[PDB]
Amino acid sequence: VPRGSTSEVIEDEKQFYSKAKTYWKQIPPTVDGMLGGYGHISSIDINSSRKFLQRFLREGPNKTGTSCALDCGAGIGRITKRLLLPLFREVDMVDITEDFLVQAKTYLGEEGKRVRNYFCCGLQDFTPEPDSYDVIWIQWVIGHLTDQHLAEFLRRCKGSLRPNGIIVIKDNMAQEGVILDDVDSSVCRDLDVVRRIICSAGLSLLAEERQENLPDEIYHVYSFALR
Amino acid sequence: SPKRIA
Ligand SMILES: Nc1ncnc2c1ncn2[C@@H]1O[C@H](CSCC[C@H](N)C(=O)O)[C@@H](O)[C@H]1O
Repeated sequence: VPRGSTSEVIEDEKQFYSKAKTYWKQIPPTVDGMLGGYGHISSIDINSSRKFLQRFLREGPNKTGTSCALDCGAGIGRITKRLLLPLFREVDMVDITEDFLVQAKTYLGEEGKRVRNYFCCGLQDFTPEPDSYDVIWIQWVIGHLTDQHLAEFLRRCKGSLRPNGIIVIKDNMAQEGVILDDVDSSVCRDLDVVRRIICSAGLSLLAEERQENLPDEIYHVYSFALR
Repeated sequence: SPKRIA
């Protein structure tokens, strides 16, 4: 009954990507744009992400470093501004939408001078530098990749982590199956599907947490910390 | 983005 892979829901992969690019090209370069009309939840999100991340910053043998993070599907840099720049000496951003990266230079202000690379690339086409990032943060974008491209992107991210580095995925989760949104050209996957993909990429879960205090009407949101 | 359950 339920679909378990993107190959059951995507009619044409090239159109899946091209429609998403067109969709984001016509979104305003604002927090409300990044958050689909839910700009007001940004502080709830950031506070929770911060607490989640701080778990991994404690002193000890496995402490995650604080030299460099990578914000994936960063948009205008909502997460880079409020979560990552305060904690990491430098941050790189990657996003498909050039207009958002241009706006980021304004949005981020003076602290944005510590954004090193602004990569304008789809994740499916991006190979982060080996041994470069303490944290790779992937939020509200995995639904834009096919299962094969998401698994491969996660493998490339694994190869980019510094010692003790982590990947964080934070995204919408479906109650069951794999659900296409043909307006923004994305999919929403259930927790079993996402865990399968992570496993396929050679990654393991360090922690999984549901986001609390969200509007009742929206898809549930989870965070996963991986290595 | 965060979004309404379809
Ligand atoms: N295939 C792809 N590769 C990289 N970025 C993509 C992409 N498809 C969509 N995007 C980007 O994904 C972002 C989704 S909006 C969320 C922005 C940010 N993660 C935040 O939470 O504030 C947009 O900036 C859009 O340009």
